[PDB]
Amino acid sequence: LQSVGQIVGEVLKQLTEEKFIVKATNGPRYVVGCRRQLDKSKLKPGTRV
Amino acid sequence: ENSEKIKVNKTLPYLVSNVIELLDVGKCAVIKTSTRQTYFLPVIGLVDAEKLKP
Amino acid sequence: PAVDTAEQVYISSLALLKMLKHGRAGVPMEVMGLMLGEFVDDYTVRVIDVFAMPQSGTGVSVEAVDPVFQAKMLDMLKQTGRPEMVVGWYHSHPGFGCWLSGVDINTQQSFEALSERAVAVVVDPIQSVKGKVVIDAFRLINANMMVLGHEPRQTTSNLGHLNKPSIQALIHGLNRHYYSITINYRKNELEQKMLLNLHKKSWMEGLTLQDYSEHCKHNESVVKEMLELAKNYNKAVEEEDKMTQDPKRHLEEHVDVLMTSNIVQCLAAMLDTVVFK
Amino acid sequence: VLESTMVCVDNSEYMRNGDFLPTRLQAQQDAVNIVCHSKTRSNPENNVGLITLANDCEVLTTLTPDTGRILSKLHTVQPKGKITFCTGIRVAHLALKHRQGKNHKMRIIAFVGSPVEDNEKDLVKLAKRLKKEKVNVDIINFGEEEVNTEKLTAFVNTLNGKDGTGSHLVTVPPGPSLADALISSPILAGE
Amino acid sequence: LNAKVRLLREELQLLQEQGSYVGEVVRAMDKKKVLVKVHPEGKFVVDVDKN
Amino acid sequence: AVQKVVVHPLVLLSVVDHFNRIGKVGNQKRVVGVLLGSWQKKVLDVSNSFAVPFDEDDKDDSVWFLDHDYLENMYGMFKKVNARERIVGWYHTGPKLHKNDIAINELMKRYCPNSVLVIIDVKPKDLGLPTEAYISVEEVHDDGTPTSKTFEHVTSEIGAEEAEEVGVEHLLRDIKDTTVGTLSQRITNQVHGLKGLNSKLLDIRSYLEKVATGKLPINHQIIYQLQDVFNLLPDVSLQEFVKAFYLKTNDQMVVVYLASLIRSVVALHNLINNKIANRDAEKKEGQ
Amino acid sequence: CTKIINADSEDPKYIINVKQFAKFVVDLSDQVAPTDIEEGMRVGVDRN
Amino acid sequence: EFLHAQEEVKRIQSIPLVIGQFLEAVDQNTAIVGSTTGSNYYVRILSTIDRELLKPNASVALHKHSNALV
Amino acid sequence: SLGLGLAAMGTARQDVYDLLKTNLYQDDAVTGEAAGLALGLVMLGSKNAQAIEDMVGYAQETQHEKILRGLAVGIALVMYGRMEEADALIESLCRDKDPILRRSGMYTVAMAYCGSGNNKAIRRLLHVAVSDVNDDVRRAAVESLGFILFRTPEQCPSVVSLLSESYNPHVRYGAAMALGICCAGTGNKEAINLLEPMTNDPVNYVRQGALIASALIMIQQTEITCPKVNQFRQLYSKVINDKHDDVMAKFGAILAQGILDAGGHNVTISLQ
Amino acid sequence: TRPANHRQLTFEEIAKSAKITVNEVELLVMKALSVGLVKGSIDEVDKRVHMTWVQPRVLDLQQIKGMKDRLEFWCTDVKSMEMLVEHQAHDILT
Ligand SMILES: [Zn+2]
Repeated sequence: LQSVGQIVGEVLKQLTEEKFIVKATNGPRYVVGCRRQLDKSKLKPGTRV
Repeated sequence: ENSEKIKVNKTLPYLVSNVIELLDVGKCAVIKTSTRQTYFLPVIGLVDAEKLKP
Repeated sequence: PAVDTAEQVYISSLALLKMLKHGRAGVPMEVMGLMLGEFVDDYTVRVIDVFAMPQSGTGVSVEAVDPVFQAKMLDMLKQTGRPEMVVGWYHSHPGFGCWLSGVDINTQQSFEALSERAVAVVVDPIQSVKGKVVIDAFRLINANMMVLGHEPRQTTSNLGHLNKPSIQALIHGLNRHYYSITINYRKNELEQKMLLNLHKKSWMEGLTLQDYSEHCKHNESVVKEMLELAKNYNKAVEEEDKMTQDPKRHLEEHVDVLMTSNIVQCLAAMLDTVVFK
Repeated sequence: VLESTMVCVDNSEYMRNGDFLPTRLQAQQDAVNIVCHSKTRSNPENNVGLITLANDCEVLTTLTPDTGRILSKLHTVQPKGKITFCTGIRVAHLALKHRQGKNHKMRIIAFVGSPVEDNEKDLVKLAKRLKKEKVNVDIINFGEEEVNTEKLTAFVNTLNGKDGTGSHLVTVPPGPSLADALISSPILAGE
Repeated sequence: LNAKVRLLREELQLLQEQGSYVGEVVRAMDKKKVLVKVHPEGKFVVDVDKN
Repeated sequence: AVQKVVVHPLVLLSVVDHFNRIGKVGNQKRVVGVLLGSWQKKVLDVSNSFAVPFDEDDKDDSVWFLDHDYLENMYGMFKKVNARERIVGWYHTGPKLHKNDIAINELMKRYCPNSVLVIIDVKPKDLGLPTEAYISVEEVHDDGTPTSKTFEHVTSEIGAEEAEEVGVEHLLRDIKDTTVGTLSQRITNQVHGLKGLNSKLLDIRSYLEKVATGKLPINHQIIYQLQDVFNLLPDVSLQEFVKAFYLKTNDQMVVVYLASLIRSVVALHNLINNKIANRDAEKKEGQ
Repeated sequence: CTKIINADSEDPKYIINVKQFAKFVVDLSDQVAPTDIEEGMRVGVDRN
Repeated sequence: EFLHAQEEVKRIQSIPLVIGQFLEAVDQNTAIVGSTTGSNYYVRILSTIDRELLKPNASVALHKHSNALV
Repeated sequence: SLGLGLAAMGTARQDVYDLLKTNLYQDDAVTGEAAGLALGLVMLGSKNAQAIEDMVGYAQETQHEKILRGLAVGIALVMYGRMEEADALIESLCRDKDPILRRSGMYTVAMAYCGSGNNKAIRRLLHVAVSDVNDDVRRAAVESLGFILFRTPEQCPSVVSLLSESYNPHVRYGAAMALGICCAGTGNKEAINLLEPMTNDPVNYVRQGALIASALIMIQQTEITCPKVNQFRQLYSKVINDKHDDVMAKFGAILAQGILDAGGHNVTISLQ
Repeated sequence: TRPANHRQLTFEEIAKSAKITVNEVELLVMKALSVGLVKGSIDEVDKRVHMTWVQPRVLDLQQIKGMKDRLEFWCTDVKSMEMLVEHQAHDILT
C-alpha cells in the first residue's frame, strides 16, 4: 500500500555519466539522473526504464 | 485490525486500468492507466496475483 | 483579545527534519501528522517534535487522524519522557503550493475547537529543493471578525512582518480565511555540530593528494584555455584602445583556479614528505 | 486492591527434578497459571509480569492486565542454566518502578525452587533495601528446602519488619501437587 | 563586491519566479480586457495589468 | 555480516533530543533506543530510531529493564507509518560500553539476527563522527585463546536522504562553508588533516604504551595492522623519487609563475584604466 | 455509467466513463434514488 | 557570500530539468520556449548560456517548476 | 512596571527594585518585558552586582523571548556610564549564545561607552555588525555605534556611509537609525545626503528607519538652515498619501513628521 | 627488522644470515615471493633485493616497545610540522 509506482520511459541520448535524456511514454522528455546501484551501460538509446 | 486497515485504504475511487504487461524479478506490473498513461508497479498490490494475464 | 502579528511557531530541528522526511516519504499521497509541542505564553508555539499519521487513503482530513493510534503513541511517548500536548497538525501539499484547501480549513477549525491556538503547517516537498524550505504555518480567521472591519490579527510590533506572502496563497485566499504565522527555528549548538558531521570532511581527505596524472592534464588544459583567453584579451585591449570584460574576467577566473590548485597540491606534497617521515 | 505483581520463575536445570508429577516444569507452569489467574480475577485492573531466572535474568512479560500472553510465553520455558536470584529480584524491582500504573501495590512472587547460592550479607542488604522501597516479596519454596529455608526466612522476616504481612514464605517439601499447595496458601487466600 | 552579490541575488529571484504562458490576442474586447487564446487549451478573456 | 553502516541526520538529531529530554526530566548516564533501517547488500541504512524506556543499576552492572513490550509496540506503529524500515539494531548514548551491552544485544538479536549497536555520542567531538558501530560476534578464536561473546567494530558513515539534506542545509545555512575550495579553506583543511593525523598517532602511541607496560593484552589484529602500516611507510630520501618530486614541483611552480604574471599584468591594466579615468575626471572638473 | 459491476447486490461500486478524461470506479452520494441509475444514464460526477 | 550565490546558481542549473525547444529570443535574458509538455511559455534565461549558440528552435533544458531556460 | 521604572529612573530604590523583581519572577511576556525594562531603568548606572546577576540569571533561565528583550534593554541600561567597568559583562554577553543576550551585549557596549568615541567599543560593534549571524544583533550593533559616536556628528557619516550601502537590510536599517541617533538635533548635511537614497529603497523597514532618522536629524531645522527640510516634508506627505506605500513605510513617515514638529517647534533632541 | 629507509637487502647480508652461499639466495627469495611471505623484486645485477612488504606475525613486548619508540618519533615530527604550518598560515586560516 506504500509502494508508489514508477513511470515507464525510454532512453534517447546518453548524456554525461550522470545525465540521461528519457522520453516518458505518452509524456514529455526529461533529463534525469540514474540510481547509483542501478549501474550503467545497460541504458542505451531505446532502453526501457 | 489489519483487514479493516486494508479496507479503509482501498477507498472506492479507483482508476480503471489495464495490466498490459506482467513481469517477474516477486511479480510486477506495467499497468496502462485509462488516463492514456503507463505506470510500472514494482509491487502489484492488494490483488491476489491470480496470474493477472497481460 | 486578538492574536497579534508577532506570534511565532518555533519548529525544532528534529520536527523540521521529520516533516520533510515524511513528506518526501509518501509523496504524492497527502501525508499528515500531529505536532507534539507547547504554547508558552501568547506569542510562542514551540513544536518540539512531530508525530506521523498512518496513510489512511481517504486523503487528509479528520477521518485520517485515527484517534486510537494518536492516544496509544502519545501515551507511550509520555512513557518515553516526552510529555507534550498536540499543538496543531502538519500535512504536505506535494508540489501544488503551500496553503489551505477547504478540507484543510475544516480540519484546522476542528483543531482550533480543541484548543484555539493550534497552528496548521504545510510543507511542499516537491518544491522544497535543497537550499530552500517551502514551509508555512497558518491559522483561520473567524468569519465574524473580518466582516466586522477589524483586522484578523493585531499589530503591536514590527516583528511578524518582513515576510512576503506567496502569490499562490493570495490567489487561494491567504488573508481572507486564514493568516500566515511566522516560522522560527530553534537551533542548538550541539544540534548544529551534529548536522555539520553530515558533510564534515575527514582528515584523510584533508591531507590527501590529487592524482598526479589528472593534475597534469588539468593544468595543461587550463593553461591552453588561458592561452586562448590571452589572445582574445590582447585583441580586445588593442581594439578598444584604438577605437578610444569577458576576456579579462575569464582569464582572471582561470588564473585563480590554476594558482589555488597548484599551490594546494604543492603544499600537500610538502606536508606529506615531512610528516610521513 | 490495585496490584502490580511480578512472577519470578526458576528455569534452572534442577527443574529437571521430577518430584512434582509429571515434572517440576509442568508443576511450576500450573502454579504460575493458577496464581496469575487468581491475581487477575480479583480486581482485573491488577497487572502481572513474568521473569525468567536463568544463567542471566530475563523479563518475558512486563506488567500487563492480560494473562494468556504470560501463559503462552512461559509455556516455552525450558530447564537450562543456573539461578541468579539476586539479579532476578533486582530486575523485578526495576520493572515495578517502571510499571505504567503508579497506583498499585508492589508484589513479587518468586518460584525459587533451587539452592540459592548468594552471599548472606548482600542478601540481607537486598531484603532491607526492598523493604525500604516498600516491596512485598512472596517466596514459593519447592526444592532444596534444607539449604534455602533459613535464607528465605531471612527474606520474609526482614521484609515484614514488624506486623509486615506483605511478604510471605510458603515452603512445600511434600509434592502432592504444587498447584493445590499454592491455591491453599496464605498468599492467594487474601485475594 | 556588493553590486556583484546583489546582481546574482536578483537574478536568482527573477529566475526562480514562475514562468508565463503565451497566447494570441483574438480581439482587445472592452477596455482592460483582452480575449486571448492560449495554446493548446481554450481561450480566456484576461484582465490586462496596469503597465 | 555487515560491512558498512550509514546513519542519518534524522537519527542523530532524534538521539540527541532523546538524551536531552531524558537528562532534563532526570539524570542518567545513558539513554537507549532502537535503530530502524534497511539493508542493501552488507550496507545497513539506519534511517530512523525511537527511544525505549530503560534504566539499570549502575552499581550491579548486570541489572537493567529494557522494555521489550514497548519496543514491539513502537516498532509496530512505525511499521504502520512506514513499512520499508524494519528493526536493524539499537543505540545507546554512552561514551563507553558496559557489561550490559552484550546482554542487551542478545535481547535485540531476537528482533534482528544481525543486530548492530550504534553508540551515538551526544558530546560533540571535532575529529571523528559521533557514531561508533559494533556487531556482536562470538567465534572460536583461531588465536587459541579463551573465547567470550564480545563486540567487533563496524565501519560507520553519515549519509542523508535528499529530503534530509534539504533540512540539514537549511538549518546550517548561517554557519555553512563554501562548497568550493578557496585557497584559505584548502590550507585550513590541510592543517586539520595534520591535526587529525597527530591525534590518531597519539592514540596509537598511548595504546602501545599501555600494552607494553602490561595494563592491556596484546591484540593480534591491532599489532598486525600496525606492522602493515610501518611496512607501508614510504621512502622519501630515494634519489629516483627526489628527482621526480623536484620535476613535478618545478612544473607546478612554472604554472603558478605564469598565473601570477598574468594576474600582475591584469592588475597593471586595471590601474592604467583607473589613472586614465582619474585624469579624465579631474580635467572635466577643472573645465 | 458503462458497467454497474453487477451491483454485487449490496455495495454497488458503479463504473463511470468520463469522456476525454478517464474511467473510474465510484459510488453514489446523497443519491435519493439509488435505483434510478441504470447503465449509460449520463450521471453527474464530482471533481475530487 | 559571492561564492554562496554562485553555488546557488550552479544548483538551480540542476539535474531533473525538462527538455524543450527554445523558439526565439524576445529580449536579453528572456525568451520564449515550447516545452515537450506541449505548452509554450515566456521564460527567463539564466546568465551565460552562450546566447551565440542559443539560436531559434534549439534543444534546451528547462527548470521543472519555473520553466526557466537553464 | 513601565510607569514605576520611568518614575524611579536612576533612584535605585531597593523597595522598587525588589517589587519589580517579584513582578518579573513569573512566566508572562507582557508583564516580564515591562518588569525587566523598569528594572534596568531603576538600576541605571548603579552597576549593582546583585542586579546584573539576577537579571542575567533570569534571562538565561526564562523561556519567553519578549521577557528576554526586556531584560536585554534592562541590562544595557544598568551598565550605563561605566566606561571600563562594563567590559566583563560585555564580553560575557557577547560570547553568550542567546541572540537576544548578544543584542543585550551590543546595547551594554553602547550604554557603557556612551558618547565617548571609544575606539575599542567601535571596533567591537563594527566586528559584530558583519561577523554575527543574527540580523537583530547586527542592527543593534550599528545602533550602538551611533550611540557611541553621537558626540562628534561629523565623524559618524564616515562610518555609516559604507554600512548604509550594505546588502543586509537589517544592517542598512541599523545604519539609518545610528545616523539618526548620532546627528539627532544637529541637522548635518552628509547625514541627510546618506539618508535620502536610503529613503528611496526597495526594502520595507529600511525606508521607515531612514525617515525616522531624518526626522531625528532635522528636528527644529528651517529651510534656509538646511535646504532639504521642505523636500523631506514633501516626501513624508507623498508617502503618507500613497496607494502602494508599505504599512511600515507609512508608519515611519508619520512618526518622522511627529518628531520633526515635536513639541510644537519648541523642543530639540540632544543627548548632551 | 629493516626499516623502509634501507630495506635494500643484499646477497651478502642474506649469506651472513641463514647459511647459504650467494648462488641460491636468488632461489630462496623466489620461493619467499611465490609463497607470499614478502613482496618486491630482486636486482641480481647489483646483487640486492628490494622488499616492499612482509607478512605480519605476532610479536613480543620488546618488539612492541620498539614500535612505541618509532611512533614517538613519528608523533614528534607530525607535531612539529603541524606547528610550523599553523604558525606560518595563521593569518589565512579560516
Ligand atoms: Zn490540504
